[PDB]
Amino acid sequence: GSVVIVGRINLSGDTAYAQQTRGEEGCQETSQTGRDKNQVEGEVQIVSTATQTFLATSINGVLWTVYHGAGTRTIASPKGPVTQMYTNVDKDLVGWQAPQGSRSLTPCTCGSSDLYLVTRHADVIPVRRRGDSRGSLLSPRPISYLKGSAGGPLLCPAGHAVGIFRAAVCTRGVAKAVDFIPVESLETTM
Ligand SMILES: CCc1nc2ccc(OC)cc2nc1O[C@@H]1C[C@@H](C(=O)N[C@]2(C(=O)NS(=O)(=O)C3CC3)C[C@H]2CC)N(C(=O)[C@@H](NC(=O)OC(C)(C)C)C(C)(C)C)C1
Ligand SMILES: [Zn+2]
Repeated sequence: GSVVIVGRINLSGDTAYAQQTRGEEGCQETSQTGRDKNQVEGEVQIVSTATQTFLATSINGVLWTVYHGAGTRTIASPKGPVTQMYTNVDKDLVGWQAPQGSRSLTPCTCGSSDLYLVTRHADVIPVRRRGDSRGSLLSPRPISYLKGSAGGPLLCPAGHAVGIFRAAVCTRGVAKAVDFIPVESLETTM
């Protein structure tokens, strides 16, 4: 089936919170047909397949997510399934054209290393950048807390996109750091 948008992380106000826009039955139906007529809003979408759920983030007019979540699948849209515009298994990255109604993040040009990871539960987690594709959690969390947030963004203090969350760096079940696709690699892929 297609990947289906089932909610979003609302970042528009003073408070970050998840919203569900489609339940599991409707999601299952929409995945089979590839036809999704629901209104899309925001920069960070919660998405699902038949078997998994994760995030997808709009940057530069593309809705980006991880290959390990989406594989080569289409995404459901008001006019039927939409094929990926980008697929890179080596970077664990896919992208589709961004849905009408979505808002896109701007790629960061700040050169700053104080970042913020947004999870599928609308937790905003500070992250110190530690390399091109790594950042440390200021406060370590069990894996559980981050599971299902691949595809979500790392943002700079100004709200620009710095990367897409890919993997957790763990020791005995605790995530001390994160691995992400840097926005420059998105821009190159482009
Ligand atoms: C580089 C990662 C990767 N690349 C892939 C490329 C292609 C591919 O093709 C099949 C598979 C890949 N798998 C991948 O990793 C897989 C997928 C990915 C994962 O689960 N991603 C998350 C997460 O939340 N995932 S998620 O729950 O949302 C899942 C629904 C998407 C964000 C994590 C939250 C806990 N993985 C790790 O994070 C592992 N850690 C990892 O390998 O650490 C390294 C890279 C530092 C060694 C865990 C599970 C031990 C924590 C293993
Ligand atoms: Zn920035």
